[PDB]
Amino acid sequence: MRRYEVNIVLNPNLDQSQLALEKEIIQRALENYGARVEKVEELGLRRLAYPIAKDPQGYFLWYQVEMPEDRVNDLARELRIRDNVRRVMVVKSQEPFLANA
Amino acid sequence: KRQVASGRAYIHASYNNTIVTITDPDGNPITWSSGGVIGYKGSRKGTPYAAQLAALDAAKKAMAYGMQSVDVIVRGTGAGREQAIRALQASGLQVKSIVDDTPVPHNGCRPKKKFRKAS
Amino acid sequence: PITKEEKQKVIQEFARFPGDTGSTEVQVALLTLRINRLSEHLKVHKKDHHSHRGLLMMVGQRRRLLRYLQREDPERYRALIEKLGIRG
Amino acid sequence: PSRKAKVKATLGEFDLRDYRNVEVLKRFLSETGKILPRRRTGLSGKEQRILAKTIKRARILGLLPFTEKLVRK
Amino acid sequence: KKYRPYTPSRRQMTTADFSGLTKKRPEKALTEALPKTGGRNNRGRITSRFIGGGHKRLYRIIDFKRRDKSGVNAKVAAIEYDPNRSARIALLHYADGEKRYILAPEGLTVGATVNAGPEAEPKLGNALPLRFVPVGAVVHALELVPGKGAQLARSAGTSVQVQGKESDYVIVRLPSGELRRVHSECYATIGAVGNAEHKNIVLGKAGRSRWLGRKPHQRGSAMNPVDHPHGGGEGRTGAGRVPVTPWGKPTKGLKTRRKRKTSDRFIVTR
RNA sequence: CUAGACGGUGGGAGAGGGUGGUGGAAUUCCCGGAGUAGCGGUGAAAUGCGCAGAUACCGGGAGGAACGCCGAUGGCGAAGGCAGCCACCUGGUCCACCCGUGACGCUGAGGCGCGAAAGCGUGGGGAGCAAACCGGAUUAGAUACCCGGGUAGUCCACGCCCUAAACGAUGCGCGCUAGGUCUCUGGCGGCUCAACCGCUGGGGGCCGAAGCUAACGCGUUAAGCGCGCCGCCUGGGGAGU
Repeated sequence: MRRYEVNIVLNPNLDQSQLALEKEIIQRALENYGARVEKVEELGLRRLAYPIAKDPQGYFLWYQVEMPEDRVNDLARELRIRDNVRRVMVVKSQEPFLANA
Repeated sequence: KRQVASGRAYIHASYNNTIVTITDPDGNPITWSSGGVIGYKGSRKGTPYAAQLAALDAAKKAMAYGMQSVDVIVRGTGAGREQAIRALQASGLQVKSIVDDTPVPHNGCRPKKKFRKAS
Repeated sequence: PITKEEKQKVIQEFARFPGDTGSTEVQVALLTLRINRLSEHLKVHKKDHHSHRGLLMMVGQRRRLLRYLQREDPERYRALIEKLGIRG
Repeated sequence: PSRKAKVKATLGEFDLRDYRNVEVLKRFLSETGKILPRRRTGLSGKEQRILAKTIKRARILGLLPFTEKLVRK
Repeated sequence: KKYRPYTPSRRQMTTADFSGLTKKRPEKALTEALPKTGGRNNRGRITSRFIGGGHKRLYRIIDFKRRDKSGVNAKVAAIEYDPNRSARIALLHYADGEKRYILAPEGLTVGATVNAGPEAEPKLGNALPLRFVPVGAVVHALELVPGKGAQLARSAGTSVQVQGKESDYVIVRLPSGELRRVHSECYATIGAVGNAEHKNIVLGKAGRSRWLGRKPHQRGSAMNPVDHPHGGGEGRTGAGRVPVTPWGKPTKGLKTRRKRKTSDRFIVTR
């Protein structure tokens, strides 16, 4: 396992209740997932660009962790499969690049 | 049944021919007009004269339900929008934007036999 | 990480004098030893020609040190042959 | 010959990766969707090689469409 | 010289041409029972269909999937080919009351888990409501019956992609009938086929199956002046787009209207 | 003994490759919608679709295949060949800090690999277009060039040939001989100039004394000076018989 970086998005139409439940399912993946956890910040809410899902609006979040390579091909699918999550991007972070800084 | 007066028009353009669209503030069209209506397509159409007599027919079934203010945008590359220009304020209408764009596949498909290489 | 991390064990175990940085014990071994995760590039990536020939430069060394260990000191010869066999 | 306004990398509080406080991805970016070649890119090209995907994420991520609008093409 | 595995496709030997059969199997003793059953070939004071109809009947037995569940924990281990068609048929397990043949994705050695429970396991599973289709891989257990659920019994295809989610609630494609969005509200077992192509895989010659299960046919044109026109020339056929008793050899369409296929359009085949 | 070859650290570069979800301007169309008389396409026209609602216009939909902008003297790349997000795996490549093994190597009809588009087969597949075939139409004549359709095909797996204005038409490798014009790229950092600068290396278009051809011209990536070895040519045709 190594340092990563994932971002998940889904159905914001539901109130904060049924909109932040999947987070729970991620918590179980933070401690009960072989290693442990890392850091976490939240974009909060930044409008996309063009309309999708028949709506130019939405709600957002973001994360960053470390997890077992094996459970990866199921960790993100775990929620991406349903009509909820529809876009995910896991990225082994470690030493990217900076705009001269 | 609208009588909104302040409407738009999904103007367009193409090589062989050209067809202007006149819709409402959100999309639903109305009818259609052109210059190549009467005998003017084979070799005749080779000139903007088609785009010329395009408003001299639309006004018939358009400037009837109270419409003297239309949005204006350029779409597609036509054989001669030049004449179509005469259909400007010269027909008692109105203008809006100077926008002039036209879609094109960034190689998204297979055009004709030739379409690449430089020099 | 791919540098000499794995090679660390090949220092107090499969090597010559304290600090063997380039003996047979730590030479062609790394090649075959790499095969473990090398053939792993065969699940898919079977078209990754930009790496398949990257091994063509070891086709020789793999069986280059021959007329030097069998034709003299059998030690550096059958040093670990009975651990990889010959001609598959 | 001739160019436009002086564009490059004055400030530096930003970053060609951080999204929480995006800036240059908007300001110094083209007023169109066209991936900055080298001229109008402002910077140059090296900070654009990978930059392309750094911002392209926005596309698939809905954060950005395809391109913008202009005039006279 | 391609698929998995052993096809007796003898490239011209001795009265045994390019065959094509079986695979692996743990080989089971023999089936414990086979409820109801009965037979085959003919029926209703008459006969019907003069194509195929050998000796060996039955063996197939029912395969009621999941009518209940609520909590089971199974395991899976053995397996056994059996129904009329070469298609294997799984072997299930549990320990509660009945067995019910169950389906079979791809083959397994000695392990698995199984749960058959709404939200259970990524791997092999069974019973669960229907909206559960993020990707929708190999099925091999589709079915149309509310309380019940079974359908297919063949090692051919068994893999359908699930559509979106709009009005009239319609989704899922089907084996070979292009574009026919079906209404849906049931289940299956979601799993592969095991030896896909293996379902119509060629045989050597003739005389060791067509009698031995089915029957000898490759005919046409009775040449029977009475109700069979085809037959009465120097050796040609001339005109007559007739099949038999003027049944229209060509398409001529057929069933339509119907319950369903009243909102299940697009069924055309190439 | 280390100049060569070889592996270590620390970083970086891209259209290198196999697999999996797909991002959207796409364009043929299925359907409803507004709902008129032509659309289309040539330098002049037409098979077609027209009075069944064609042309076009809003949406819901089926899909297959392609990947504009960046793109330019560009990069990857033995080479063929390759310019969408991310990931499992992986090839070749870069300097400084030398860590050491210590001649451990460059080539080589024969083979193994690659195997430009297309072409073979089994199953799949089908929007766009396309060999055969087929229309209006050139003209005397027109199985050309225009337009209009469409089958294998352009498409995934796997097994074939081994080919082309495949070209730096110049086989790999080493050392060497004025430089400059400019470009993608790594590194050490000069009164720490806060928009800089030198020095050093890999790839890449151009100019010239000189050497070289019979030239054009090669021109720092050498055809200038040699070498470690395989290749071919030896008057043309007929001849890849």
